[PDB]
Amino acid sequence: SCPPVPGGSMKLDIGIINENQRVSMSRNIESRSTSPWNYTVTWDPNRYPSEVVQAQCRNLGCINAQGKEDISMNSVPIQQETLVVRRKHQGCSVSFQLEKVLVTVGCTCVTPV
Amino acid sequence: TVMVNLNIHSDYYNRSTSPWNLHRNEDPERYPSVIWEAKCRHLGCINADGNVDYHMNSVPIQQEILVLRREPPHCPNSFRLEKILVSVGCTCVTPIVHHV
Amino acid sequence: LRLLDHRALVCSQPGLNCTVKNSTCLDDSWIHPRNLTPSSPKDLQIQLHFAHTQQGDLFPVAHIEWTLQTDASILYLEGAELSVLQLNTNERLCVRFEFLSKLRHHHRRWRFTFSHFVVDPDQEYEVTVHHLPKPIPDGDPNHQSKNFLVPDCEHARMKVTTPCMSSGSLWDPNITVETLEAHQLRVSFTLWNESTHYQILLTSFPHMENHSCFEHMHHIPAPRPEEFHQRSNVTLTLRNLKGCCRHQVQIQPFFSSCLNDCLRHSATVSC
Ligand SMILES: *[C@@H]1O[C@H](CO[C@@H]2O[C@H](CO)[C@H](O)[C@H](O)[C@H]2O)[C@@H](O[C@@H]2O[C@H](CO)[C@@H](O)[C@H](O)[C@H]2NC(C)=O)[C@H](O)[C@H]1NC(C)=O
Ligand SMILES: *[C@@H]1O[C@H](CO)[C@@H](O)[C@H](O)[C@H]1NC(C)=O
Repeated sequence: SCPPVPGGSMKLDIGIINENQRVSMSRNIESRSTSPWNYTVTWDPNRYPSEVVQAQCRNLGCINAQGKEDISMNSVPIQQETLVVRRKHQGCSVSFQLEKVLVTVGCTCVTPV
Repeated sequence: TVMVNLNIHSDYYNRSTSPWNLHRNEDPERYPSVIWEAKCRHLGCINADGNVDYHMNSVPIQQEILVLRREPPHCPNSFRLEKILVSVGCTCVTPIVHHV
Repeated sequence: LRLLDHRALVCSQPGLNCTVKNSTCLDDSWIHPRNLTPSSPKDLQIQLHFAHTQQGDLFPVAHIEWTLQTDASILYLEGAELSVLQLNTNERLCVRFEFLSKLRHHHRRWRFTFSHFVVDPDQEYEVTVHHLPKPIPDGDPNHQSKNFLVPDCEHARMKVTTPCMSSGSLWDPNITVETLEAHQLRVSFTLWNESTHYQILLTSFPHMENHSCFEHMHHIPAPRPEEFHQRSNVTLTLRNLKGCCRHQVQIQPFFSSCLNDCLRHSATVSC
C-alpha cells in the first residue's frame, strides 16, 4: 500500500510511536557533575514540542573534589540536534515545516588542547 | 497527517574526564539513518594523571529525540514521526556515599 | 515517566460525560485551529502521592489538580491534554480528556484530578494542563504549567517505595573491618537480593594525614539467588607500613536500577 505522494513536499502522519520505552532509571545529576549545569524550559507556542529543555554550564571550568572551581579544566556543553515541527501563518492559512534544533543536553568535563 | 515542505530548515569523547565510545545505530528507513549512541568507556572517571579514579562515577546523558520513519516502509516521501532514547554523552559525577 | 494502569482510566464526573487515554503531545487543534477557544485552567497544583498495585508494589505518582474559570468560555471547552515533562531527558507523556457532554452551567464549580502519571525519585518535571481547543495562532496562553519536584530516597515515605527499595534504599551491609594478625584485613558485609557485582574500595591513611598512603580496590562478583541476603567476607593483605593504619572501606553496589550511580556505604577503622 502507498498514499498519493504530492510534489515538492512530504506526508507527515503524526502518530509518534515511542519505540524507546526506556526502563533504565535516570536521575538529577545536573547538580553532582564535575561540570554542573542548570536547566531552562523553552516555550515556543508555534512549535512541536512547544516545550524544549536547554541546559547551561554553571561555570567556565570544572569543580574539583574540595568543591571549588578548577580553571585548568573546561566545562563544555554537549549538544544533540533534534527535529521540531514549525507552524507558520500568513493569516487564516497555516503551513508546516520541519526544523533542526540544536539542544544542549548537559555539560561534560574536558581537558583543554 | 500534515504536508511539510521537503527543506529541513566536537572531540569531547576522547578529551573528557568521563570519556565515551560512539556506537553505530544504523536504520535504512529512519531519518537520520545513522545516529551515534555514546557509551561510557569506564565505570569511573580519568584523574589528573591518566588513570581511572574509582571514587568517581561516569554516568551518561540521555535524550528523547524526534526522528522520521518511512511509513509505508517503501514509499518515497510518506513519513511517520518517531520518538527515541539516545545516550548523548557521559558526564562525571560525585557518588552518594553514606557513612557510619 | 510511565503511566500507571492501562485500566479503564475514568475522568467521568457527575454532570460531565468524560473519557480519557493516550496522546502524542500534538493535538488536531494545533494543526487545525478552531476560532472560539476556551479559557486557561485555574489553580493547577501537582502534589506527590503514592500508589499500590494489585501485585503489592508502592509507586510515587504525580497528583494533578486543577479547576476552570467562571467565564462563558466554558461552552467552548472540548477537553484537556495533560503533559508531564522529565527535564533531564525531555521525555514527554500526554493524556487527553475527551468531553462528550459539553459543560454549560457554573452553578457548581468543576474540580479536576489525574493521579496516574508515575514519577521517579529525585527528579524534576514540568507538568502542564492544556485546555482544548488550543488557542489560535498568536492567541493567549490557555494552558497552565507547574514545576513539580520529586524527592530522593532519603525522604521518609520515599525509601519504602518500590523504585527506591529496588535501588537498595533499605539495604544495610553492617560493614565490619576486623584486623587480622599477619598485617591483613577481613571485610565483612551483608549482600542484596540482586545478582550484580560490588566493589570494595580501601583507602588507608596515616593517623591524621587525609591523603592516601595506600589505596586498593577489589571486585566481589554477582551472588547466586542462594547467596542473597547472606553475609560475605573478603580477606585483603594491607600495606605493611608504620603510621598507615587508619582505614576507610567503601562498598559500592551495581544494582540495575542505578548501574554505577548507586549509594555507596562507608566504614572508617582507627588505630
Ligand atoms: C544557575 O543556577 C544558579 C544557582 O541556583 C540554582 O537554582 C536551582 C533552582 O531550581 C537549584 O536549586 C540549583 O541547585 C541551584 O544551583 C544561579 O545562581 C544564583 O544567582 C542569583 C542571582 O541571579 C544569586 O542570588 C544566587 O546566590 C546564585 N546562586 C549561587 C549558588 O550562588 C544562576 O543564576 C543560574 N544561572 C543560569 C545561567 O541559569
Ligand atoms: C528483596 O528484599 C526486599 C526485602 O525483603 C524485598 O522488598 C524485595 O522485594 C526482595 N526482592 C527479591 C527479588 O527477593
